[PDB]
Amino acid sequence: AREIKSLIEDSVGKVDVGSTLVESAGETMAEIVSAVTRVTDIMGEIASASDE
Amino acid sequence: AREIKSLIEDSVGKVDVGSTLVESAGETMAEIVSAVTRVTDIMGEIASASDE
Amino acid sequence: QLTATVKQNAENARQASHLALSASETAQRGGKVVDNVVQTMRDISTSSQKIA
Repeated sequence: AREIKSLIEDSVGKVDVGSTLVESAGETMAEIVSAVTRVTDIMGEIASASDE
Repeated sequence: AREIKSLIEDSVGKVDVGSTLVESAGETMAEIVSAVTRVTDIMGEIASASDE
Repeated sequence: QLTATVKQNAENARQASHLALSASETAQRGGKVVDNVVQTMRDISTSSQKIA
């Protein structure tokens, strides 16, 4: 029983560390979704400006 | 012990299915690394075309 | 010569917008998958807590 408890504590640790990596992956999406979206708007300005 | 097996067997079901969500997210990075990379390559043409 | 570059610059702008816009769709879809994995860690952590 105590042996399994050590595995749960170690397993929960990987979840906490794994969650940080998962949450960190979500933060990058906020930058990618915000950077690529802004870049997409720049193309509209350059494309619209190029038409002028 | 029967209650633990109900959670261990149920936990593995979430880790396996949950892992697919992580692997699925990894495939999105390939599209971002492949799509945004081409934009960076085409970005040079926009800047190069502007230089002309 | 300037008119020729306008089409190239304008073409690369629209082509880059398609890849940039498409790169954002896959990014948003990846974020939703990451959000689902966040809840999975809470379930695994909560489930692991019950086992403990």
